[PDB]
Amino acid sequence: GRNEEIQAALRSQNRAALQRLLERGELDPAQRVEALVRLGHGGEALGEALGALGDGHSRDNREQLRRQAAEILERTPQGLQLGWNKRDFGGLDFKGPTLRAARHLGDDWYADLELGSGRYHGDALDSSLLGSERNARLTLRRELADGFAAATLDGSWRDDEDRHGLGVLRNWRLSSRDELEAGLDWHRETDETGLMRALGMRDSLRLGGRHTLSGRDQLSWSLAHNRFSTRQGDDLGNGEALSLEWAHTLFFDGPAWQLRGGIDYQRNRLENRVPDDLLAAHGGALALDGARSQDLLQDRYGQVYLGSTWRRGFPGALNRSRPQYTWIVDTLAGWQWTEKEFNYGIDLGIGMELLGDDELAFTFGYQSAPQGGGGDAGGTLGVTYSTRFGR
Amino acid sequence: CSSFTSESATPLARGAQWGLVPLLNYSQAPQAGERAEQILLSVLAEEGVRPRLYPAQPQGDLQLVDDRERQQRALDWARQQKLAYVVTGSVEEWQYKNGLDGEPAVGVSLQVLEPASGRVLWSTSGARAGWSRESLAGAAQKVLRELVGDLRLE
Amino acid sequence: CSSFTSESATPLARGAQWGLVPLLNYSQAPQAGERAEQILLSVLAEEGVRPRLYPAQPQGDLQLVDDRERQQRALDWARQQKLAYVVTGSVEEWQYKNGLDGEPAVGVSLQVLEPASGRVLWSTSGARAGWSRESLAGAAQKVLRELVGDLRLE
Amino acid sequence: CSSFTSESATPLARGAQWGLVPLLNYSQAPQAGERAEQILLSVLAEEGVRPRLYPAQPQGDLQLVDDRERQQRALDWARQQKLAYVVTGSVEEWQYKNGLDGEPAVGVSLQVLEPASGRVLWSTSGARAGWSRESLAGAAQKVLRELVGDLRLE
Amino acid sequence: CSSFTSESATPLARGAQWGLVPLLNYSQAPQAGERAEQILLSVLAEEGVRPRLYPAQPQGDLQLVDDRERQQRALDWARQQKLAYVVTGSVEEWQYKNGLDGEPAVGVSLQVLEPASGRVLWSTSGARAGWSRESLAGAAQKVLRELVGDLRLE
Amino acid sequence: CSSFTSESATPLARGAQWGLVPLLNYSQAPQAGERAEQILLSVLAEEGVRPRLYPAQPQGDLQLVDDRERQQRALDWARQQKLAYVVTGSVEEWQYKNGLDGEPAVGVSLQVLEPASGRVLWSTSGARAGWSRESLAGAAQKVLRELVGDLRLE
Amino acid sequence: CSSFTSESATPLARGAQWGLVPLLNYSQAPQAGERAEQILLSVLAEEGVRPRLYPAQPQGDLQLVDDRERQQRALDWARQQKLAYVVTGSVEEWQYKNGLDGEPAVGVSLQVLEPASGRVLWSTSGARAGWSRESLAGAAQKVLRELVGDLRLE
Amino acid sequence: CSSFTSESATPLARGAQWGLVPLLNYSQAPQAGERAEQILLSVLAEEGVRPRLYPAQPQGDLQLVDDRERQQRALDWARQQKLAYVVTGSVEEWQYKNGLDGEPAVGVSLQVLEPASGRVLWSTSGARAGWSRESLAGAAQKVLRELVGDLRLE
Amino acid sequence: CSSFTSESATPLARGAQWGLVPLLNYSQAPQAGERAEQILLSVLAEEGVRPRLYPAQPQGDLQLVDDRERQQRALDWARQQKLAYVVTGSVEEWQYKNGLDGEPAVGVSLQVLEPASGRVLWSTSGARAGWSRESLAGAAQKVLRELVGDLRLE
Amino acid sequence: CSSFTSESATPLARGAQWGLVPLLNYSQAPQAGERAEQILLSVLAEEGVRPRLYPAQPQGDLQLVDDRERQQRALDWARQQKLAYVVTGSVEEWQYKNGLDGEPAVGVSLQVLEPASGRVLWSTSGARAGWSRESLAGAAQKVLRELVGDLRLE
Repeated sequence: GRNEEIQAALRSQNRAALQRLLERGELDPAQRVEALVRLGHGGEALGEALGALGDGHSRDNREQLRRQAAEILERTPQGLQLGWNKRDFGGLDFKGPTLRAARHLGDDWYADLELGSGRYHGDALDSSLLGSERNARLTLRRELADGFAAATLDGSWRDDEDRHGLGVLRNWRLSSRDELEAGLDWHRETDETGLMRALGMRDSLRLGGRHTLSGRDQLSWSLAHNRFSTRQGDDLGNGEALSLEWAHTLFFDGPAWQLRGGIDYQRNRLENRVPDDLLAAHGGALALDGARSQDLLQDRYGQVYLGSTWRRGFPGALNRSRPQYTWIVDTLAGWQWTEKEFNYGIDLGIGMELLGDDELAFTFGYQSAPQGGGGDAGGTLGVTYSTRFGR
Repeated sequence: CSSFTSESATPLARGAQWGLVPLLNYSQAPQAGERAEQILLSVLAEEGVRPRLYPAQPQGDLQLVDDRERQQRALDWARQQKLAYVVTGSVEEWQYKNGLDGEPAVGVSLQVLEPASGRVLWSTSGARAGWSRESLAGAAQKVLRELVGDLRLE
Repeated sequence: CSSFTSESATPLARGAQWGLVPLLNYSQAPQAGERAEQILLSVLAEEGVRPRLYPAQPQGDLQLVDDRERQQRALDWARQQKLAYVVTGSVEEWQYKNGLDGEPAVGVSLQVLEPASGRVLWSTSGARAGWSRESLAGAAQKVLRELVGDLRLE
Repeated sequence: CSSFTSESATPLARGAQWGLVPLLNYSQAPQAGERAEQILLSVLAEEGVRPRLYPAQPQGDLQLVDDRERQQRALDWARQQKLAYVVTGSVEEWQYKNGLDGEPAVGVSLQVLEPASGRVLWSTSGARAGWSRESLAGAAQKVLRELVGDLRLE
Repeated sequence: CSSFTSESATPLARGAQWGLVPLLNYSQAPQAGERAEQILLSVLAEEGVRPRLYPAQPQGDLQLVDDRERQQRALDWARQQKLAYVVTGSVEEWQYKNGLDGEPAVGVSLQVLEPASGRVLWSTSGARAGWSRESLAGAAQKVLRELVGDLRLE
Repeated sequence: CSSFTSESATPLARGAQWGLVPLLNYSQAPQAGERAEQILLSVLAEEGVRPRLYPAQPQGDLQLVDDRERQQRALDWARQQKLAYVVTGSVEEWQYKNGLDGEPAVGVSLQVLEPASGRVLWSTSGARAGWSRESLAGAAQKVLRELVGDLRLE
Repeated sequence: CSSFTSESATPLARGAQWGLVPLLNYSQAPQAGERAEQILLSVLAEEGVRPRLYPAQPQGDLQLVDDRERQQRALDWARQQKLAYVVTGSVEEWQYKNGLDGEPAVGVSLQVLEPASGRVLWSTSGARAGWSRESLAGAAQKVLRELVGDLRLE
Repeated sequence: CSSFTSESATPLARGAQWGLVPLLNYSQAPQAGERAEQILLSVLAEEGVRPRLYPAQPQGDLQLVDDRERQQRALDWARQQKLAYVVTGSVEEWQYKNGLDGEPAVGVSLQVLEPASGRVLWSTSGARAGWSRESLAGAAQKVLRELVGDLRLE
Repeated sequence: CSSFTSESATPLARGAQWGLVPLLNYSQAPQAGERAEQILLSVLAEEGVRPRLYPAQPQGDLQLVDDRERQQRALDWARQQKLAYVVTGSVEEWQYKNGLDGEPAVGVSLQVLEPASGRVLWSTSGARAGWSRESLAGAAQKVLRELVGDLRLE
Repeated sequence: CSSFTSESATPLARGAQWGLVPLLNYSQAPQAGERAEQILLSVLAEEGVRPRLYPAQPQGDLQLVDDRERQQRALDWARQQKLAYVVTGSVEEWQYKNGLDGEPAVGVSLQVLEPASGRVLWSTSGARAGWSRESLAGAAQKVLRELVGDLRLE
């Protein structure tokens, strides 16, 4: 037959056969979109999918087109988002508005702009010197035949000291079941501790991979070597970080139910003493008394956790991928053997479509033992309104 | 999201001899007129109206598919039996949309005619884009309830 | 999400000779009328009602013979056998939706007639769009239970 | 995104004998003219206008039948009947826009003609696309209401 | 995710001459009635019931022989053998979901008939949409176990 | 994830003349009954049962030959000899499931018949949805081992 | 991820006249039986068993020449030659898992028949779903090594 | 991922007059036997063996001619030439596995026969896969080198 | 991203008897020449040039009349009319490049000839790949405005 | 990312009566030989060589063109014209590699023949997979410049 050969070409990843079938215009719209995804053109895939989802075509073509468009929008959303976020790191938080925009600037280039202002309200910080933090991050992602390459330009202008960082990432796909990722970081934002987030940068060389051990099981690992310095360019200590996670899916949707279990370990060689300029006494912004080097960066950190997630799409995402509303219930139980403390956390969220092709999302997060919190509980609070670019 | 036309007509008598003529399926969903008629018989019964259904006839030819022909062939029937009122109408939309939400979209128009003269005494149109978690039959039932609900009966 | 019509008629009599006439299939799912018939036989039995089923009179080409005509033959049979009531109706929706949730969607109308005259003594329509984890037969059973559950019997 | 023309003509008289002639479907959606005619009859009734409907005579092969010719036959009918005004029009767009939005897009032109001369006494057109949560029938109803509402009947 | 109807009939006698005729396949899955019968024979054996199976009726053209025609030709055999009871049923759903999880969905009705008169003594319906890692046969086994387990045999 | 029925019958004698007759393939996987029998023969060999296999017979078009016909001839052959017991069964499911996981799903019924009378002495049904990295043949082997394991022999 | 049955039979003698007859291919993979035969030849030679091979003969028609027909002819040949044992078997699975980068899944049964009587002396089944980077031939070789490895030779 | 069988037979003599006959292609890849024969000829010469090739014949009707009978004709040629050893074998797998890595999978069985009697003097099977950045011909060459390398030559 | 040639010929008098003959469509978009001609007529009139349009040729065979031959016949007409100048051109590109941006790509060549001698007094080519949110008609308008603007009109 | 063979022959004479017979097209790109011929003619002129082109011959069936025989015929033409040298060659690869960022891959072999006897005086091969943002014609031009550049001429 002919349709049988088309299906065989689609299944076997015969790039030449897909190219021929696509040029000669003998594929259905869903088959065309599938071939476009297989051949590496994601933007043209999205365009052809969104331009064919109408009454003119037949049943199950509309279904496959809708599903493919939704999954592509999940991977590479197009739209604008306004929101306000509160992240408590434990005794220290960072509030402020955010603005995220993303779109395909051409068929093979994806742009992601994320602007955000904010302020630090923390007991251990002199927030007067740490004025309003204006953050702007541009990420140009180039799609490749066997993965993608991305370059990020993020900057954080502040009265204390401006930070200008650059990051390059290259993701490889060895097979449908294996992916590898290598990336270089230079003067980038941190999240290890609230103090490090507010007063620190990171130069890091990172390796990682994601492996599909079965249809419902995925294994993810990451190896990193990080160098930490203050925003003024004074060393805080280097180290290596290891992460490993196993995710088991019980239901893929309706709602999606996933169980995860993983282990995170970090070992760092801290400097003998924190730089004096950072201390509040010497015209610095570290209001913590004593200011032991562990507070900025822990020499040893470890945790093994089990988690369960129930979700309908992703509330707070740039594009809503489910009909008319989304929600997430994510729970994590952790055992920090380095701190002899059990970490419990829940992440809640809900989204709703207001005017059409949009989403007003509210997200809440709680975490009893944030890393570097020192016994103080962390959490997250956010509200976002997202609108989608597309027909 | 729904839209309904509100009529400025005189209220119609509750206690009366009502008929029920088949509806016109101007939507491209097959058999949607019959589903609308069944849900309309149920919805009218909720308001104390029990119309007399038109007796069906054999269909052995392809020319007996025009809904207008059947509707006239039933209007004359209503004339013979001397009914006071005759409920009919048309189905404008009967489908799930093809967007991300895929909500049910129903559009139905309802008419009440005088069988002898054939004059239109009532005419209302209702449309609804329901919830993505709502069924098509449920959306049609809601639209028909609001159309029959606003019907002025005394 | 579900919706049901609330009939405003008089209670019927449980202790009577109930018939069961085939249900019309206005949905596009094949043999959905038969599935509704079986689940309705099970659901009525749960409420102390045991209808007498309808004899074969085996039909010819199924796709050519009209559903309404088989139903009319069934009402004729019920008229000869001196049945008190006949439960019948139609199926409006019987399918899993094609959206991103794929939930079951069922819409059915239930009608109780007097076999001789044919007057509609009861008419309720129910619709449901269930959970993604729910089966089509389960949703149909739920809708039929609610319709029969609201049936007023004495 | 909606746009409506504003005519500069003198107003028409509500207290006159109106007619209703079929709308010309220049959109590629089949049977959109009849759907627009039903929603227009409902919308006119909201304004207090009760047009006399053309008589629907049978035609030949339904595949090849021109809309202008049927409209002309109905104009001669209205001219025979001494109708002061005749409401008619056309559909330029009747569809959901392609994409995940499921966006209805309706474009309708409304014309009022003096049957004797055939002269156009009124002519306005409207369009509406940018509302993804509503249905096609709802959008058509809103457009027709805006057109009829701007008719400024006196 | 399952639902079952509860019968309101008198308990039956375990120590009786049970039969077993074909189950009607109103689902779209081929040979679903035979699979359901095999799993039902296994399930009844769990409950201490060993029914006499209908004989293999020789047939040349299976298409001409309807499923419930076969059921009738088996009920006559049950009548000749003077069996006290006979287990009958139908398959309404036998399929995996058309989604990412492909959960099994099964719906089966079970009826116990009196072979001589043909009266229905028991009628229960059960439906299940199981877990993602579940077989169709396992879901059918669970449904049939729940149906047979509610017979309240003596 | 598996499911097995527990026969409530007396154990059968290991030290007897066993036979094996072909399984009935009600699954839509071609030649699944032969694979099931081939694995079942090895599984029975673990427990010390060595049934005599039915002889091969010539045929024409295997598609036109009913499975139950061959099973009946095999039962006739078993009755011709002094076989105390005959192992039989049927395959309900033999496939890799549909969905992103694609795990093996096997469902098999195991029955023991008395060749002289044809009476069923044992009847158990097993089903399994195995690990995604498990093979279909391995899952069938596990199911048949559990079914034969539950066939306690004294 | 593999599974193998463990026979309880008495050891066979390595110092005997062995034979090999073709393997039944109940898998739907073409020519899988011949591949299994070659790999079984290699695996048997590894253990010191050198079976004389059946004489091939081209098939006049593929449909007429069945698998079991050819196997019976080979058994007749082995009977003519007065061999002590005939090692044989069947292929139940020879395929990669559906999708991209699916692992190989091999299911093979191994039998040793007495050529004179034709009774089974040995019967083991093995199944394996291998690594994603593993070949079908390698998985079949591992399965056949384990099956032949467990074969008790003395 | 690779796997090889190790023969227990005695070593063969390099100095004798070796032959080479075409390989049996039980893989579905066209002309894989010829490619394997060419690469095997190259690999044997690396060790020091210089087999004489089997002379080809006119095509005529090779469709009727199967691999086994053609190999038997080659063996007749070999015995006519008085060759001590004949290298032969079969191809079980010759393909790129489905996936995004273009991974080659090769399965080759290598046999050495004695033309005087036809008995197998050596028989090994090798398989290779999982090397994504490797050519199919390279994998075949590596497997054949390993098999020819293990062939103990004095 | 646009590109235009700079013609070095002498200025041409604006106050003369201009003519317009059809453009040659070498782009694969049907009727691109007619659209370009309409837009060029609008653009020329904006600059004060009002060419006499060629007559509508009654072409019995549209396929027979090559655009070059139509242009030649129009040149013959222009010679018959004693026109001072004749404007023509060609369309090299008229399409949306699509992908995701859908930007319009328009390429046209403008020629002014002396009809008596047939010489080319003016020759210029322009190309534009406009913005993503641009229409094809707008891009063609911009290109033709640039080309006609570059004419050195007295 | 290219590779070129370096001839070991003696340089030829730039000043001589050269020819250019057509190139063989062993790639699957239609008319790649002609494109290579034009680019080679341009590249030779850059080096000072100005070959005499062969005369076009009448052509019948274009699908039956045998490049070898036509090249040979051009070689006789060169012989009758008394040309010292003839430049020829072949096109092995002329295509864009599949997928995203498909770079142009061009492979050309250049040969300088002696028409007096047909002896090959020069033979080199070049291949280039160019930059992703490179054209096929540009890659061919670069390959031919390298090939003709290394052609030592004195």
